[PDB]
Amino acid sequence: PHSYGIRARTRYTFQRGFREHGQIRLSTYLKTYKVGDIVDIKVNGAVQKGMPHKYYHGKTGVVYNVTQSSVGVLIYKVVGNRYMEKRVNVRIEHVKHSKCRQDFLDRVKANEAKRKEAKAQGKTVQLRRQPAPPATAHFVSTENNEPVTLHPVAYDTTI
Amino acid sequence: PMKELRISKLVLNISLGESGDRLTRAAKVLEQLSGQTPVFSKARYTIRRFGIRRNEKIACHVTVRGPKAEEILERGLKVKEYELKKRNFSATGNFGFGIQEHIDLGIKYDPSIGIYGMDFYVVMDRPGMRVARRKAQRGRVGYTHKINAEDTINWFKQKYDAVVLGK
Amino acid sequence: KSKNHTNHNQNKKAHRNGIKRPQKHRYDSLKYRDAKFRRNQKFANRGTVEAIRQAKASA
Amino acid sequence: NIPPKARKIMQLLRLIQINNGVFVKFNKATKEMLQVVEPYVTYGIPNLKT
Amino acid sequence: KNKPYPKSRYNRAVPDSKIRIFDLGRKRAGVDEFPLCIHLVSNEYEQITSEALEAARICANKYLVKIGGKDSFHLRVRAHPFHVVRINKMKPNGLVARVNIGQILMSVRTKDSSRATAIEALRRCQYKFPGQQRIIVSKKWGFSQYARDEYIEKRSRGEIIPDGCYAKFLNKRGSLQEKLDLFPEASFNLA
Amino acid sequence: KSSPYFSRYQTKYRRRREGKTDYYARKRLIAQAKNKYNAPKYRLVVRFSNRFVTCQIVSSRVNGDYVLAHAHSSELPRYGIKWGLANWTAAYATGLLVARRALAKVGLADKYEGVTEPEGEFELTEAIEDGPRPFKVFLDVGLKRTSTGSRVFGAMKGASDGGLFIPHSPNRFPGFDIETEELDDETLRKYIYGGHVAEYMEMLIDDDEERYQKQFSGLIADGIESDQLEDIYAEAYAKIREDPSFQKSGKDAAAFKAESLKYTQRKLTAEERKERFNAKVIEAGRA
RNA sequence: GUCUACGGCCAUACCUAGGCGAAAACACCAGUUCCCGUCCGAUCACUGCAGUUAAGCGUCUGAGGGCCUCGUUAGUACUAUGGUUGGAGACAACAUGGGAAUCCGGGGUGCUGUAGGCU
RNA sequence: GAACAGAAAUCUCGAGUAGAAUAAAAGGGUAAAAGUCCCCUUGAUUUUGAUUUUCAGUGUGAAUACAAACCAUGAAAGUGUG
RNA sequence: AUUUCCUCAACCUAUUCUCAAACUUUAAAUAUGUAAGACGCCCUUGUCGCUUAAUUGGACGUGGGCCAUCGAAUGAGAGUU
RNA sequence: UGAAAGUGAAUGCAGGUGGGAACGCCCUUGUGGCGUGCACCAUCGACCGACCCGGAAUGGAAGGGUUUGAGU
Repeated sequence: PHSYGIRARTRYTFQRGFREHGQIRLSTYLKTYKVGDIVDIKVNGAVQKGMPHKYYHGKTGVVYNVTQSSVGVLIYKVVGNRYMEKRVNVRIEHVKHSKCRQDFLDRVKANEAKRKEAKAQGKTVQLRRQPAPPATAHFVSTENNEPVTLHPVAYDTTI
Repeated sequence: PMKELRISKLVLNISLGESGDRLTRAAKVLEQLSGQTPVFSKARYTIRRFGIRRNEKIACHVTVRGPKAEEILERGLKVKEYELKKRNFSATGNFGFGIQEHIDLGIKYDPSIGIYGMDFYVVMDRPGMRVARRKAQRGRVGYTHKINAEDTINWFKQKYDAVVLGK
Repeated sequence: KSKNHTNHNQNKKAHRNGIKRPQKHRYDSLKYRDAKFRRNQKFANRGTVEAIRQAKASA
Repeated sequence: NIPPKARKIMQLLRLIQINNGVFVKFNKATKEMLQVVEPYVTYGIPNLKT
Repeated sequence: KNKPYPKSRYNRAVPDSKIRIFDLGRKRAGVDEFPLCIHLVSNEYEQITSEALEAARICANKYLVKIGGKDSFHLRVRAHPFHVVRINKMKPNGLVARVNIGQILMSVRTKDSSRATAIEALRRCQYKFPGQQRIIVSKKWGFSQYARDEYIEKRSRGEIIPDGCYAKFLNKRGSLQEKLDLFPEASFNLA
Repeated sequence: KSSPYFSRYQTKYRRRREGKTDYYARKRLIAQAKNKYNAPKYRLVVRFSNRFVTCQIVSSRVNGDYVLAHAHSSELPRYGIKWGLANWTAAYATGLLVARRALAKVGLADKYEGVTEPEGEFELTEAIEDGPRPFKVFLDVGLKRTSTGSRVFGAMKGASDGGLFIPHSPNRFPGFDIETEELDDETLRKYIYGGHVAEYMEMLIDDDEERYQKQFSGLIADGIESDQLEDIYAEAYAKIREDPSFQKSGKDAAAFKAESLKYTQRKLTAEERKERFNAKVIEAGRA
């Protein structure tokens, strides 16, 4: 009762979104990809050619090769006690950039700008992030906000 | 100054239901009446009970437009004595009828060739209907600009000295 | 009875030696790249080597 | 009878043996780790004498 | 604990449900009549069969008819048996109703004078059902969702127009003309 | 046309709904090979209204499209073409104008002159043995059907003669033979220099004088004979080549802004809507 | 600001009904000799500007149908972890955490990039 | 609405988010198309390496993106190694 | 009676009872992919037979400035035959 | 190396790049810079054989290649 087809168990994985069928947006073809870019793999059901396997759907990798209409996303997959390098050739319709890399680039630019500014000002820079600190001490006031006493509510029929 | 109802096209058909020598002569008389080569109306499928020739010619029709179409319609009203029923006019503005023995028109006939009927259909439109027919920037005509049964009744009754039934 | 498939101990066995990661190398073989790209990079790298050699020899 | 995730967290907290105690700075990452290993450890606020 | 097994194209051999009629009483009732409601609701998840539902329906119908008459009850069976519990043929065998906690099994609407009659009827009907059931006096006007005080305030304003057993209720949505023509007594507050 | 039908309805793209953009052809028109990276693909967009001809060179980006060179047939009267601005010859002239402007903008005007006199011969603008390649543009006809002797290919021929490298076949040019697969230079020259228009003037002078008065009223107002059309077109082409620069009109846009707001309407406020709602309720005679 | 051409997001843009649109543009519109295609210059073609804002188009108005957004529903349903918890069981409560959908109500009914025309 | 007599066979005008079709089961995809019609063709061609699935990352089968030639089609961008 | 009734069936409209492992607009918890700068960031310049209309771009490089939170927490020597 | 007839391994410092033991030179204590760089790995090439080419009686000298070998 088990089959090993390429698109087996992809009924909802490869489905287009609700009110999202029909024409494919053309900004995907205008996006530029380079070797070393970190991209996400999201299979588009309308583009049957260049389709990656269902395993790589939702994964993230690095492009090593760029062709006319496809990229070379590189993935690491567990096959037991080790990772193996998988080189998938995927059409750009199933490929989008990772917003984390754009956020990381902006963070690096901000860190360098702060570093130069602190060097000019001759003070500390504090370029390292920190986890959420414990809450400090405050002085919550009660004027016009007098506390209201609450009591548990008795059980009653609600039908 | 622009809501001028005018005749767009006229579709003429023969009421025989048979193909062969009758259909070929029907196509010939249609060509003589209209001045245009016909198109053989086809059957989209076959029926065992009737045995209609599938994908083969069953009927004939042409479409006439312009002054010649109006002249043909005037001749069709001449045989129809300018009397029509209100049921003939659809809610979309189209109107038509059908008369047997097309010899009532301006043509000479004989029994050897045969006798064939003639049904007329007229499509009514106003200037500006190209919006719904053009390939580029196609849109929907406005509700007020669309043709309705009352509008085509009034247009038909204004001229031709014709009357409709009191249904 | 045959067909006794199970996956109880497979994950524990895999994690006993861990999930090994492939060795990282700075350069990857160009056989995975485009043929035209690899052929041109051969000449580009060659000319770069001669330019560096000529600069060092002149210096 | 320790699940693998709680075992890894206690290894990273150096809580390897029973009745072992460590001092930890309390932040969001530490708080979530202690939440996962809640059934196996007890933690609180130490004072100067402790 | 089995997965739901409804009648589908994959298994079309599901036998017919034993219970056919679901409502008994004045099905063409009105808003003014039947202002009180009594519910018999299971207290746990059971698998009440259509055969048990048939027996309870017969007992409730006979008792209510003989002791209160035709015009003093509008009992209905909320449970609809769709799940199939298979039994080996000597494969679908019968139909059962899957009911969770708090799911209404039987609901009757009567007048205020027939509260005790409805309570007695649904108390005697518990012996025909597997598991434990409770009887509650609903605070809503009949089978409608609005409570007693909300319904009487709506009726006093004039926002309710009876339509058969149920009724149409005014809402602040839609064109004004279609509501103003229908409701003569609706006092639209200009605020 | 029910509520579930409206909920499940998925609208097409805005330009598809208004019938302006063919996205199936657009995708192949703007799709650069990913190994060519940020090299733009330029389209010679040609559009025809009932009176004018629009020719543009467009490069597509993620945020939108960018116009490199503009040439409108309404600018032809500046060069001498005051009579006829939506025909085959006008499309050729504005295609030549946009080609010269684009070459000037990209610094290739002196290196690629195309052909000086249009003799109606299929000749792709070739590259030099040791020099930059010609500027390559791809024809964009939109929703216009591509038939033989179409004005879109007329503008394409004008741009190709201007200097833009537009890959094309001599198949849709006016006068091409469908049997022998041959292109006749005589009729191509006729369409290039408006000889077909001149023939129409001669045919209408021969008979149906009233039709000629009704149709060619603009030409008669200035008193132009059919034999001068070739002279006017040739001189206009020379003038376009000599001075293709676009004259940016300096008319005050602030006055146009002010006059447009004079008739521009405004939406009602929430309080006004409530007041009108109350007024309608009172006027309904049911409050 | 309005219009045109090319677009980006692809309904806070669709569908319906009713009020307005100065200039320009667009469109409707007048013809079939030429290129072209049809039973039919209806569509596709070409050549035009006599006529019209009436249709398209733009905008405004619906206690409009939808669509978008925010709160109620509701920390409710559900769920990770725990007990030598209760209960015969079904299930339920509690403890350390995460946390909906739907309904209803309030608000809104396209924004924007490039190139050019407009009393 | 048009004949005739039920036959919506057939012919028109409007509504119509796909409720049709897409060779054979089901799922997914597709509306100026991936459906229907028309025209031309044989990319259902030769060769090499790379990659994915089943995998031990062996074989077989199937498939993906390229490269070197010769071509088809289109005005072209391009699309074609069933 | 090609004029009508009300049981007969049928269509549509707005409420109303109850479900779906092989239904779904939505949609969790748990689990899961990637990243957390020195092989790093900014300017000068060289190579190419690839690519671009074009030193245009891609890739590989070269020489100089930022090496003092080397850019979340915790822990731990690791990897390959 | 090829089935075989046969042919048969230096453009260079026996090549370039990255990491890299040991050593030497400085900065000042650094998880510091500079210079070469054994072994080993990864990688870009070069040479020999086979194959596929063009290929200017017999020979395949020069030019190549998306390749192939348990080679230098």
